[PDB]
Amino acid sequence: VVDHNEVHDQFTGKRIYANDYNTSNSDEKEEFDRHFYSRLLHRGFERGLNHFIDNFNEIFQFLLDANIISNNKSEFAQFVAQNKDKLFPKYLPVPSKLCFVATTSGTYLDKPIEAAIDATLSPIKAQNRTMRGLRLYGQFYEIYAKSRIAQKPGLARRHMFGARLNATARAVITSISDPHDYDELHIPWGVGCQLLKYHLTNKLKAKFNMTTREAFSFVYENVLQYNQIIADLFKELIAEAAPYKGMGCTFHRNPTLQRGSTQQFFITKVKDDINDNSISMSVLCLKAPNADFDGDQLNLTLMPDVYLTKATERIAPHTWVLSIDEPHEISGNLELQGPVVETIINWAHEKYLPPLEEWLK
Amino acid sequence: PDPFLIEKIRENTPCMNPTLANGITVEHTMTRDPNTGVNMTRRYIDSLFDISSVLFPDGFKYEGNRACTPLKHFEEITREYNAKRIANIAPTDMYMIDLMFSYKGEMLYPRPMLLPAFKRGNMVTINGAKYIGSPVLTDVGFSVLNDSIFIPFRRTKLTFKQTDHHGKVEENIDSHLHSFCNSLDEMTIEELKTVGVNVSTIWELLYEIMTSLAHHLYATDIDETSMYGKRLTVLHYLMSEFNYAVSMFGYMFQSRRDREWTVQELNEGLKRSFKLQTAIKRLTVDHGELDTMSNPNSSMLIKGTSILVTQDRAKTSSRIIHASIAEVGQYKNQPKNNPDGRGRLNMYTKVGPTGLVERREEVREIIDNAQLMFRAK
Amino acid sequence: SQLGRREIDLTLLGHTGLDPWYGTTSSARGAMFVTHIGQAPEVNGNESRYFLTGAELEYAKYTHDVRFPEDCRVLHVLRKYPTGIGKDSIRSNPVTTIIYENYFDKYKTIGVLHVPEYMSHHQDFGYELVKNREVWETIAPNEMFSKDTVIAQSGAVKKDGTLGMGVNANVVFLSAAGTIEDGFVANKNFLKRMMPTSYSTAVANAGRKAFFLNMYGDDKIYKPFPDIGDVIRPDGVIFAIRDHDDDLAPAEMTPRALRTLDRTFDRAVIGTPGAKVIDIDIWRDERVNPSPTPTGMDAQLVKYHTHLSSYYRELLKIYRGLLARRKDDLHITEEFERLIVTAQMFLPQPDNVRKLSRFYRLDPLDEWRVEVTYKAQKMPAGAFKMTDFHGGKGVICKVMEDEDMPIDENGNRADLIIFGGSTMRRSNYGRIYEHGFGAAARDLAQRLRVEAGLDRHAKPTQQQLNSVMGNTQWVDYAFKELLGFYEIIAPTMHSKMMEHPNPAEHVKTVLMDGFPYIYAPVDDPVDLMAAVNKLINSDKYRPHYGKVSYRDQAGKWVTTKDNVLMGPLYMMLLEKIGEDWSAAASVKTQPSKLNNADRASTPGRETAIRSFGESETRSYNCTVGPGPTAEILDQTNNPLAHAAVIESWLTAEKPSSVPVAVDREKIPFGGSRPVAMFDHLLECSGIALEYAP
Amino acid sequence: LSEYLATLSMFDIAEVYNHPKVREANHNIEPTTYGIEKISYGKVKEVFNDPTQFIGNSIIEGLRSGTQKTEQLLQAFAWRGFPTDINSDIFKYPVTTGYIDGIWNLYENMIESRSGTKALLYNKELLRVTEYFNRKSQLIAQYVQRLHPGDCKTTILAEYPVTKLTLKAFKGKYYQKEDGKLDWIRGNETHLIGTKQKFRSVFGCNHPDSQGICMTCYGRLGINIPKGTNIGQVAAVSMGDKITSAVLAEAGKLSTEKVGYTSKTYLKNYKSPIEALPVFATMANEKISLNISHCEILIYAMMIRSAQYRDYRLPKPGINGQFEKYNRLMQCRSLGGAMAFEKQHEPLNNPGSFLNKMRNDHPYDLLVKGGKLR
Ligand SMILES: [Zn+2]
Repeated sequence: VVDHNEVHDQFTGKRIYANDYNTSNSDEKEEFDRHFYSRLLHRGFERGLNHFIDNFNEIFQFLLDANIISNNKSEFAQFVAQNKDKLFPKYLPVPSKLCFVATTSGTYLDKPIEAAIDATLSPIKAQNRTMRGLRLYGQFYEIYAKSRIAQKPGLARRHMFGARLNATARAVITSISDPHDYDELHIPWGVGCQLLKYHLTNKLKAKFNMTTREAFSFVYENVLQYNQIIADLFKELIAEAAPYKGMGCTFHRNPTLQRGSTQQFFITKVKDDINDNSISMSVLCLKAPNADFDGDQLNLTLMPDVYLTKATERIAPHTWVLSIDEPHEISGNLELQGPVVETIINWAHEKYLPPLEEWLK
Repeated sequence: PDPFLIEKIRENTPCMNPTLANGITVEHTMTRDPNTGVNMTRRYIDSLFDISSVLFPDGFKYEGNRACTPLKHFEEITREYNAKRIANIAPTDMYMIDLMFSYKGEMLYPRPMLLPAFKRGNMVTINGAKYIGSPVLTDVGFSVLNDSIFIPFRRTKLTFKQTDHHGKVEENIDSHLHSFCNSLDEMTIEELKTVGVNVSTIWELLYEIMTSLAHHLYATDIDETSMYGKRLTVLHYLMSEFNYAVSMFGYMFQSRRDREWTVQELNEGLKRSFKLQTAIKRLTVDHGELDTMSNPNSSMLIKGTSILVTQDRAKTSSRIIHASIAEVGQYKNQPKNNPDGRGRLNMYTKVGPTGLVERREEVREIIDNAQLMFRAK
Repeated sequence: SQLGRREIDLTLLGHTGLDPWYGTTSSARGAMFVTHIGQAPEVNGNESRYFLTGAELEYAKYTHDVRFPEDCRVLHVLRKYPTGIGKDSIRSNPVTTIIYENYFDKYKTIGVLHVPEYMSHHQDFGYELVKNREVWETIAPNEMFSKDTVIAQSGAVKKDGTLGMGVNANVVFLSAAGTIEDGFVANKNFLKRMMPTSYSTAVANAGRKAFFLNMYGDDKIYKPFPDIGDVIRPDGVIFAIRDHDDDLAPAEMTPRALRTLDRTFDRAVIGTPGAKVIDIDIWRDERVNPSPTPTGMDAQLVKYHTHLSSYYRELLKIYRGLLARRKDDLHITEEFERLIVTAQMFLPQPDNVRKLSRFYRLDPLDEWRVEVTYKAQKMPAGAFKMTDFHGGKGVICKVMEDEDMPIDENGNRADLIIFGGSTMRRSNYGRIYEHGFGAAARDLAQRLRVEAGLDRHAKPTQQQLNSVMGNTQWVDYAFKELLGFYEIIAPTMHSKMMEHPNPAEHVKTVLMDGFPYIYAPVDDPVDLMAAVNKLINSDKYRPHYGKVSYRDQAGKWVTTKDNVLMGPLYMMLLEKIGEDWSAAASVKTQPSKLNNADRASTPGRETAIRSFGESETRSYNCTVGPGPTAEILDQTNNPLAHAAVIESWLTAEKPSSVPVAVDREKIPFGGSRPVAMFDHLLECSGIALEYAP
Repeated sequence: LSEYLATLSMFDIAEVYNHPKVREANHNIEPTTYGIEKISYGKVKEVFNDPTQFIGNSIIEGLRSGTQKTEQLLQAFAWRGFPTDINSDIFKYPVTTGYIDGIWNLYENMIESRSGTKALLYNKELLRVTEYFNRKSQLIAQYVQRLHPGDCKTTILAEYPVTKLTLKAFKGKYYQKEDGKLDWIRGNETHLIGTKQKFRSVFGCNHPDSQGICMTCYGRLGINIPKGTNIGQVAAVSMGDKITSAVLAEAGKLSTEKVGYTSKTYLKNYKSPIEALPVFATMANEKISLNISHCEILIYAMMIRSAQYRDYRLPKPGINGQFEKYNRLMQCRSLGGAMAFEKQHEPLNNPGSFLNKMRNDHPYDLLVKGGKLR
């Protein structure tokens, strides 16, 4: 509950409080509409609209009658008597221009936008029109909180919980069958040339005498073309990380249910082949998410800071080693793959020595 | 390799059907007869318009169709409406025909219409995008669902569970009964009922449902899974938006009124009934038989002309194994949409005239040996 | 049991009959084999399969080609872009348009036929059309052609009736480290023979809103796009567009700035660096009385536009002459009428008629519309999918050199390393008989090559193949040996070629290519493991089951201990190669950083990827603390933090390992755009979401 | 190890195929389920387990090493038995041959082709409803958090009956034995199979944190959890991964049953939660392998003190044990967590949400207010 009289005397902006109070749509729809437009008891006290309306008392209520016929709530009277100031001031605010989006051959509008009827406007008829506009205000705000907030495509479940982050990438995955570490990522040339653009601009403005336009042209020119200077600057940018193996990054899976679907790795090597467009991942980390080489695209985010890289240490490839089911047991994600085990099977379980009877005889 | 080896392989090899490998849409659409140059779509339009000739008033007569010149096509496409000629530069196969009605002589204004102009291999470009038009497996006669029996008609799409289509209520049951007895006598549906239901009027059809088809609700003889005895229609679902306009034009002279007309109302009704894009506006949005071409190869037998859709896939249990799947369809071919292998076109099947699926003889013994081994429990 | 007898015809198998041993593999893998066909592009090196069935002869007769539909006679032969001598001497004629009159008909219908340089149905995958040299020389304005005489065949159709859907490769079955999660270790010399072709088309407009730029030339010429048959620059920018301004004329409308390209404040089109330009189509509105383009920039545009206008003018003049000759009796095909109305749409309208407003799917053009079509060859390096015509598919994960490949004691070099342990799990045993029996075949064909005076793994010349045939007893013994091998493998083929006229030609066609092509249909009276035991327990027809030397991950020549057999396998390439990647350090914002349009102005995608969903931020709220997980969303939803991270990247002496980018003393928390929007929308309702102890 | 590489060829197939004990199990076999699964499969399963028969063959040495499965080898080297239709209807006559000697009759191969038809029924409603189940479970499980190492030292020890089927669920759990202080089970006790043992659960111990627990009350599972990790979500995660793996008989019915038990009113409202834990344990552990330390958190997340005064908060002594519905828990507690679930507008127009009550704290509270510290 916010005091509506407190927000309309501390605005200190344009102070245009009269929107409908002054205009009368007399050759003003070309100017007042496009340049400007392009605590509501009816939300809570709306249990009386079955086939008859208990709000037929139009104007001058002077609400002190405790005639409450309702079985759902008994603390509604305490909610009223706690803060009695409800829809008392005369200054009701207007929604901003950002809430309504207006082009092309046909002017397209959205169906929850039904609040422009209040912008287009004997006392017994005007007093009925004010409560008609108040019921239209409530009918607009209820359907806008139901169709634009409560839906899964909406402001709450899509934009208020984060979407479309910067310094990110999305590509298919391969494996590293090499002597390496368990946390190493190999970013290709085309992904690394665009994910690290301002880093290359800083390195080209520091090591060379180039402007930012020539540096941007040198970055965008050599995306699909290999050259030694960009590769040497990539090796320098990898070598600049003194306490880490490289640049700290996070790596996600699109079905994210378990702990292993969100990990943190380190960029250690940029590939030289321009035709290879894939991020090469460790072998031992393939088991904790359900990630195979079946043409799936996986997401990656780049942590800029040292504090963010230290805070992302809670999700690590070593964090899902211990199982969350048994008290003293390492989970099955540590198990090696097929061809890794089969060579040790052919090596160790071979007829290599004579038995113990023949050995000491 | 050795040429004699390829010669002996070619000598001992069953040949595919040339009508189905090249595309049955090529055969059942735009196939000119040697007597006169008239496509099969124009023949379907000519066979559809004379059915509703008994609903026409006295003096009104539909008089064939003529092929339009491209000089007429360029003026009819780029027609000035709001002092602007909007020419749609896009590669689209179309061709334009006329209607040419008449009312006691003195023939009226011709109404041009567009037609999709299919090509070899079930391929057609519309609005820049390539598409493939596949035929639909349609049973001859009536369909037996899990609850009721369905019959196809030209204007009604009713089922059979006590349900039909829809002081002053005495004229509604009279106007319904007026059109119920004469408008439901389409000749092509009387040729479609050649499975044993030989009726003359709909009042005998409702009798023969009650005395002969009454056991088709709980103890039917339809196997519900056999693909034998089908029509394989590709033109009945392609012109579904034109037959609706034909039925709505035929509803004007019979259901509304039966009084004397003039040329000023007839020209207005012809301009309001048959527009330029009657069969074109809902081709790539609702028709499930038209799919997007995504074949990165040269052979058309893989995904081009080897696609079949069922009677339920055209609208945009029954999955029991049958021995007729290996004859007309392709088993061990399971995509995501039809995992049972029912929507597939096998080139080694016998298809006679008008898409009538007839059974073969060399594989009949193995199918009869495998069918009785299935359903025994 | 009756393991020998079988009754399944080719008529009952739709697409399953393209390979033998269909009953050995599983049902799901056998369906995935049919699913994989139809997603395969055409590589440059195509060849026939070694185990040819009776199905591939029928699939080669129904393809996409340029055939004559009926018996007809050619009337006129037209061609776009005439090649001669001079300044307008552009080479490599893409299409030819011929017009015929249908012979043997009561109504002489006129038809049209286009012969292009290529044919592509997929968006970025197509094949070239090689022309028949016999038919193309007989293209005359007075010539009668019969029905179904093919012009411009595809590359998969050979001289005889076969179909090349893949490449034969020497596959070795080893438990290498690179074969993890269906991984492939491919040879570098084998991937050069598996090279698909991509045909792409880029379209742009330049009128009153914006104009072209001067690339591909020096300061004495203007060329907004490469010519037909030219090479694209090492950077992929083709016909970059600069906006139209008046007061920036000494700054931007100078010959120095027309040559250089600004990556910002411009709109370029990025394609493939190494690619040849195939086709160019230019549309033009020429009815406007002010010319929006400045002088000296419209030479190469009208150089194509005049040729296209002359071609469409002759194309309309032919139809007008045929209409003036055959009045009220003209019959035309449904493809020719669309070509005539297209020619009328290209040609300008007279002054008594209103001008046209051309549109391309609710997108109007402004006085120029230039589209180019180019062709590139894609070399596989990584994330390429392959399939051996079975259920087992894989992704190339490591590319070694030719000298570091597994080689046995007979000089055979391997092309692919596949893990063998996945065969018993997915139950696709059809790859066992193809790898094995061919190993009994090529080692036979390398035996009869080395029994006489020849050199293995090398194609013999005519002077040696004509000198080997002087010994009739040796080729008779070789024919008896091949007949015994066919009696072991395929008794129906052996009974077919028991009566073979001139049997020295069979020995010549075996010793020419080094492999005997074995015919094996779907109805074979063959006990498979009995033939296996006959091939193993015999002195002749035995494959070389010896050791295999290779090179490991380190630098060392490693010889394996177990006997390893290497055999032929027919591989193919698949759809969804690695090209749909994205990388963006900064994305444009909404007037809240979502963009969805024709985004082809950057090499690779520049769109923001929604890596943080609701479950992702839930897991980042539970595992990572709720404090530092709000900063990742605040660095995106607030544009000031998005400017501050780039300022910290560009002002530090080290671009990596920066401690603090957005300090919360100058840009504090609470400036998120959807949070403030929701707070404002709830404040106009009259309530607020706060708390107090 | 680069010289010792495993391989597979035709010789490895012919080495195991030409064994007489395998060839004897494929001839003179009646087409009966007892004659195939017990008689024909037993004679080859007794020779696959012999360690002195196949020495050096890569397939048998990979079978004994746990790489290759024996269920996929009986369908290749022995008689394949009774593939099914789309529905669960078996056939009368089975296929005679296996996968080495392939299937080449039309009837048998047409039956075999229906075995791969059920591997494609992957409609998007199943992947939608399992994500809806995870979003319904985790959003209510995320209330309890931040366990602490140590001991809360309470003598309010609960008592539960231990059976044979739920003995794996009582693996890491502290109980009170006679003449002893504390002991953990670890899952090797054949005794205590029918008695009622007094345990130490989270229901009824006293920690100064209002939403945290101790290590001895949670059991020996807490040391496998990292320090900065929500213990609330991981219970629903450990349930949901096994539920999704059971999804990927009628596991959707099990998922809806767990929804109706945990996040609905289908359970009878008991007086104390010590009799609600073994019923949920014997309902869950009979089909889904789940430890009881997760079930204790999933039961404790629906516990509210003083339901007659609308004090929607988690009680620290669990002896109260007052349970209500799931939607009343989502709406009438922690509105910042209520904005993450469906029907966001119903907690807005409620008179109970406009008065300052002492309530819990959801982690989403920082994403709702933008990230303000207070
Ligand atoms: Zn405790």
